[PDB]
Amino acid sequence: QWQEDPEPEDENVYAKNPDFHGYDSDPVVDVWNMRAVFFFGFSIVLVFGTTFVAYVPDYRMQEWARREAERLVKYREVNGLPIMESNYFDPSKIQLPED
Amino acid sequence: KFYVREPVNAKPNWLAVGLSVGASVFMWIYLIQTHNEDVLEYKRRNGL
Amino acid sequence: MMNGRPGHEPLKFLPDEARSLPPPKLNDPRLVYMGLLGYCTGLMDNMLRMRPVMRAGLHRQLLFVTSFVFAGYFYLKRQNYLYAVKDHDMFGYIKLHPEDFPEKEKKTYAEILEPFHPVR
Amino acid sequence: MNPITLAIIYFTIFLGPVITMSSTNLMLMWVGLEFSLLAIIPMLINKKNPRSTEAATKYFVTQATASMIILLAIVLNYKQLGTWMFQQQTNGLILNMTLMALSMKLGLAPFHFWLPEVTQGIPLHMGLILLTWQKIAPLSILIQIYPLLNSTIILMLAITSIFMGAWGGLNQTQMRKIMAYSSIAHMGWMLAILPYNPSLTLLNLMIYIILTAPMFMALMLNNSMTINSISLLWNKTPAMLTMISLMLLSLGGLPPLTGFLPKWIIITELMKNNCLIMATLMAMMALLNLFFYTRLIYSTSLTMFPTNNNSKMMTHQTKTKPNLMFSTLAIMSTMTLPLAPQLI
Amino acid sequence: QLLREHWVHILVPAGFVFGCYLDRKDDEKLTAFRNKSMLFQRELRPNEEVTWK
Amino acid sequence: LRYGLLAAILGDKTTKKLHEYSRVITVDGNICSGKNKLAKEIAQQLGMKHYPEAGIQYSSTTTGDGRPLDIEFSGSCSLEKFYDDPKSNDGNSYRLQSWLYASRLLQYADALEHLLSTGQGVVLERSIYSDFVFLEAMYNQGYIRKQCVDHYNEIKRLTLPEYLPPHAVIYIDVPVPEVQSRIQKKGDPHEMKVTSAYLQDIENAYKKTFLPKMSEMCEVLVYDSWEAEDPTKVVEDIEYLKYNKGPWLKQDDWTFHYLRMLVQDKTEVLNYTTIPVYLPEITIGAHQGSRIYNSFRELPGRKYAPGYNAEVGDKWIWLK
Amino acid sequence: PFLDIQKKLGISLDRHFMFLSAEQPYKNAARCHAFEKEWIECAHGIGGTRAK
Amino acid sequence: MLKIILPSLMLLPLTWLSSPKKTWTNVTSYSFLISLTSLTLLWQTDENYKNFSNMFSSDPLSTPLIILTAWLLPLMLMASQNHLKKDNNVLQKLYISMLISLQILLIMTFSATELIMFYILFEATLIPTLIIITRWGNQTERLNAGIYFLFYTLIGSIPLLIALILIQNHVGTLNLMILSFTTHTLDASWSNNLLWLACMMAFLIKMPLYGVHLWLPKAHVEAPIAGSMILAAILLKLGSYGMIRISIILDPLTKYMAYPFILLSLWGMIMTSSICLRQTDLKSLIAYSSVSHMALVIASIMIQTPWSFMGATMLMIAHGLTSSLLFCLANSNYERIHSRTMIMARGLQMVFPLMATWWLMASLANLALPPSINLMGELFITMSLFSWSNFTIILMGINIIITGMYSMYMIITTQRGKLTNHMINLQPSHTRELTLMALHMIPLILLTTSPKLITGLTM
Amino acid sequence: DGPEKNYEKTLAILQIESEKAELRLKEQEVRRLMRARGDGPWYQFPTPEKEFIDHSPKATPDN
Ligand SMILES: Nc1ncnc2c1ncn2[C@@H]1O[C@H](COP(=O)(O)OP(=O)(O)OP(=O)(O)O)[C@@H](O)[C@H]1O
Repeated sequence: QWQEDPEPEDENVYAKNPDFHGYDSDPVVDVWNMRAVFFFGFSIVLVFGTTFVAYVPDYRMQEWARREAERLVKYREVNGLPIMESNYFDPSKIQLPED
Repeated sequence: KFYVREPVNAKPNWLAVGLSVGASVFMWIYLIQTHNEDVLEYKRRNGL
Repeated sequence: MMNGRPGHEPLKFLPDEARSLPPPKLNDPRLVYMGLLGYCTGLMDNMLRMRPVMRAGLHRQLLFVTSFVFAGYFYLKRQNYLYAVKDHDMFGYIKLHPEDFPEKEKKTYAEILEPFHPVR
Repeated sequence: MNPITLAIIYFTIFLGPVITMSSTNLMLMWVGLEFSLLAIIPMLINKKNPRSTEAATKYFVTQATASMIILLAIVLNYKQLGTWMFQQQTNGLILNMTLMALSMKLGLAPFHFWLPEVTQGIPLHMGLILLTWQKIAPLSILIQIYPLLNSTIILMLAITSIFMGAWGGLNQTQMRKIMAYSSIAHMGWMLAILPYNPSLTLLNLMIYIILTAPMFMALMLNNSMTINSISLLWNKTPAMLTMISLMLLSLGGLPPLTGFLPKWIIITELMKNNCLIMATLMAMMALLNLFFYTRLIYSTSLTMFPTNNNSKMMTHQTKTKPNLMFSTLAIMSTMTLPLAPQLI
Repeated sequence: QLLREHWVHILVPAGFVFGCYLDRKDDEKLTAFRNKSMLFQRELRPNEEVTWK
Repeated sequence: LRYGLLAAILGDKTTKKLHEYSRVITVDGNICSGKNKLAKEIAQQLGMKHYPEAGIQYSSTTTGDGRPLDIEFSGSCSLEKFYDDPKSNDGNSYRLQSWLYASRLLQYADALEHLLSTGQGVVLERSIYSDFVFLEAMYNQGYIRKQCVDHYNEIKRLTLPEYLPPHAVIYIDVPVPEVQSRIQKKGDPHEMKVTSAYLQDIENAYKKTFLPKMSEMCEVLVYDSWEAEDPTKVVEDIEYLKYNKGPWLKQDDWTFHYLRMLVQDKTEVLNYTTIPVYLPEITIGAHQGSRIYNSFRELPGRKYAPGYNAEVGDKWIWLK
Repeated sequence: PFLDIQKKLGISLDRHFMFLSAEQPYKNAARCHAFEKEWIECAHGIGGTRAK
Repeated sequence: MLKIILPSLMLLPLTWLSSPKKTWTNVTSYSFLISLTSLTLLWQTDENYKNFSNMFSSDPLSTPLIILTAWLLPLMLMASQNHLKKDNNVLQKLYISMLISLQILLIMTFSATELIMFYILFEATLIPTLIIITRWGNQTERLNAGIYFLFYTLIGSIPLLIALILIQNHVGTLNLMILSFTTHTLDASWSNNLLWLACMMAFLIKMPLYGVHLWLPKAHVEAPIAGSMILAAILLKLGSYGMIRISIILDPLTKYMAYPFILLSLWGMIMTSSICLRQTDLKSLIAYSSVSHMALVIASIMIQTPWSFMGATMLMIAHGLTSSLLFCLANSNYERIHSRTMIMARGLQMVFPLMATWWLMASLANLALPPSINLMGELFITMSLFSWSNFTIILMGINIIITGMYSMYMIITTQRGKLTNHMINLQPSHTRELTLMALHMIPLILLTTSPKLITGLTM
Repeated sequence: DGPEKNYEKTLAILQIESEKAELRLKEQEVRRLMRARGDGPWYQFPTPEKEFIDHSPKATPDN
């Protein structure tokens, strides 16, 4: 045979430090890693990011679009205009060819 | 611990230290003065 | 191709015309990148020779940084000069040969009829 | 070798190409090539074994014929025009014979059969010089006459070099032959573009040298000449695997490393002249050039092989061999792509 | 000032500050069309010198 | 200034250093024959230095603090386990044999580094030219599989011709019962349980192979016990040797130079021993090898090059 | 050339016997001296593609 | 963006200069903070997109991928913490450096303006992945897996370089804003159909198509975990992003050069989900599910409608989260049994009654649960395909059926049943690997609460 | 800051890259013309030196 070490058998953790969390062997490091994870991941990211994202105004110009739509249907139907004509541009400034 | 075979790099080579440091200093000095001279000549040729 | 350019000096790193170009800043991102390359060079030198890292050869590391920056300054100056020369000769040729580079006059999207390609 | 002899021989090696550059007469050009020839053989044959004798004989006998063919081209030009310079309005046969002989000198396919043999027959140094410094004057000839070469065999030879270098390095367990087939492929990339902005040929040359020299040093540090010998490097000197990996992945051109710049910009200037499908073939066989580098770097850096009992003595003792230029050349390769506009 | 095993906490904040400075430098570099776009093009207010910096 | 071509040109040549007793001299013999007691007095009388027999731990002693290391760093081998279990499946035998060949090889290299550097002579004992004896003994018994013999002889083929042989060899002979009783009166439970055919095959190997092929290049001085005692007579024989008939005569300053350079670098010395010939008795696997290498670089004095260890007490580390 | 070290220093190691109309040892004209001189004096300032 | 990728670079010295005992913690916390500061670029109060320089931009297609890439890093980093805990500290730190390099390069990809920047970065991503798969995989097939995963990509990507180079020589800029406003209709010749193929069959390999997917199971099955997270979460989406960017310069050829690929995607989606119905290996089951999902994204991008691009973005992000979650859930058992065979351990929910809820939610994400950004994507691309052709729902429905089947079968034959009483090594749980699943699922719930963000260029 | 910043910065970037495109194509056509005909500074391939001709009186008149 070729002189390798054998397989180290199945470790159990909770024998040593039964308050093990999943991070390290030192009981202090596990605590100050889980506190770090929980705090920095939940309490600031998943909270303040939700707040920031919820209090972003007019995301992609949505509320503005509704307000403009409202005033424009108002104007168009007050002044008897055809609401939302069937051609974006006017032929006043479009040149087609012949034949 | 205290080596049975005394190495080469036990004590420094203070010569190489001084040469390296003086060379770096001379490099930076020539660089800053050359930079000032080039800026001034750029402004002198291209006017202002 | 620019070797046969008239007045081209043979083996002249920085002709006197290049002194009319503006120099670099000395804070350029590429010169600090070269300093970073020198620092990593010293670090790798120490790693290869079974030495401490960020602790051992501070005179060597400083020398690496300075050599890299002090070379990159002049090499970048030369390259700036060469690209300046490129633009210079290109402008001169278009100005001498306008019949080949005519004053084109383009149209608007009202007069041209680009074809429609539905998705459907 | 005593010092007087080394001085003489290395001066001659340095002066061959230097005469070749700073000479307008093609005949002094030939003289420089012959100094490079003559002075190399002593150090090829220094260890005095049958492998070295065979390598030196093959080198000599292949390079002498190429030299005679170049001299024929030169003498035919002198008869035609009464000058010692390949002008325009020379004969394409003269120019093509010159190209053929120069390809035999470099080591390009289908004139490649001698380079891996010779390289295996000689130490790691004398492979470095043979693959880096001897390539510089023969390339200088072509660079000085680039608007006179036929753009057809220049590309067929490049394509053959690409294909054959890739396929040969696919199956070489010996490293001294891997380096040779890499040389063949990179000279192919050079020669393909040489009629098209020969500045890029010198770019690829400098990149190739800067990659190969530290690789040869890596092989020198433990006299590694085989995949199984370079695999015993996670024990002997394991601080080198990072640089070896990045250098191999630069050689087989991958983007974030500067060894992709020459292929990329070559493809650019070749697509600027409607040389499209040739560049496609070249770019698609560079992948096979990359495959055996990947196999190698598996074997040495990612899947650590079995070692021996006697390799612990190497761990007891200490080393001095890294010349402090391995670091600079390995880091200026593999990390200089963002400075590529200053390289071009 | 003993046993600074905690100075490394300045590297990432330093990176953030430096990145914000560089973005500031870039939008200083691109101060063209600053009030020349056909959409806004406002005349400067009585105490105004630049419109968005 | 590390030695090199520059030093040789400046004038640190070698032939200026040799005076008369600038001699590689090896004393050989069987397991207990009086080698150290004789070599020590030769070195005292003539002005050489004694280089004791290279065991499992010569690299450790000539490296670092110069202590013994745990047996998994200084090999994986035990001599006791060879005497009490010579036909193991665990290949302790050839592992030990090859480790000891490498240790004798480094020993000879250190010796030649000292000789050519200083001109001072060197007394060895049982050098790399006499290590095959124990291999042949093991292989005549069933203590080795033949592939290990090919491995050993290949490494020998690669390593031996690069070095110069000794000037003289001093093989002191003892019959097998005499050495066996001497072992009995030595005080070792493990050497006591060794056979007589092993010793007789050592003796046969010596007398048949090692003596004539070295008489083709060296001055042999075969003595016996009654002659091996009183080293002064052996010394007085060494003093009047005509050191002809060898390759030392055809050596220039530059041959000495390149030998001195090959010998100044122990990695080039031991490279051809670390070859990847994959015998199960010599291979140690990646997991175990990595564990050993890490645990070795986590020792005092190791983890960095010699001068660059502040945990020991080195200094000016930020300025080397 | 590749490295114009001669033009750098003004020397002429080889660039003065490049053709026939070039300093024969005693002033003996080579044949086609006039023709080569005239060709060369036409092809000066110009380079290559236009001189051809 | 610079304020996002400079701190990401500073995370590397933070690794190398910290203590061995205070390196996972610092880098994890600071990675969470990078993720936090990667929300400034969701401040889009307007229709015009966010250009910070000639280099960097950020559209509503870039930003979710950016945020997800910055957000995965802490999760990869904590999942990678049980294995390679007994590894030497330098080896740990090398793993960390590779993951951070992935983060940086992928952000640079999704933020890039030019296509060549995107190319060199899309290919630089190969080196960390290959190193992770090969040096830290547990089995011996990792080498062939790395070779496959590298060379499929390179084979596809060399033509991409050639086509980009052509486009530069033809137009001059290769920037995406200018190629948008200056795109000439194509003459519909073979010389342009080859261009279409060269531009597309690098991304289609990476997504992947069903004709070419053999790299993805071999890699997912053999990468340790974090490689699997990335390879399921954003490396596949790195092809969809590229298709959505590059298709604008290929009209009208996409109307007829897309039939083979839509068709391959649809039929091979059915084939892959049928494979998932019958597969001994759990880590392969997740992978074939990823193929069966990304095929819809292929077809959707080929159709090039607003609904379709939209649903593609939704499915991209949703699939990334839930697939990373499922790979974590399988790794949670693999760290104990050390077997990928699923029918080995089949009677959990006794010992792990809380992880068995994360399992359930991960599967319900996988199958079409309506209040979820998975079903929104799947439904909208189904509607796009029905508009395209009414006869595609016949295939999408078969997929829906099989996709309920294999997911519920996974849950049942892994959790439900009788406990394998011969497994004393089923340790209770890790707070770490519970927080993992929580951090994978809480985003899904939030994004379901507000999918206005998770749409793309078209909404 | 506001929308004007983004809008006008985009306009700046657009003029920059448009000008770059213009100049790249211009450089292509320039190199094409200079190489097809040596009217320009580039691609002026070397000719024999003029100053190394001997103009002195020879040994024969009809030199
Ligand atoms: N190459 C080898 N192979 C196997 N065993 C060896 C080898 N070399 C030495 N040994 C063992 O090491 C021991 C060394 O004893 P050695 O012959 O050196 O005695 P000594 O120390 O010289 O003094 P004395 O000869 O008086 O005992 C012996 O028992 C021998 O078997």
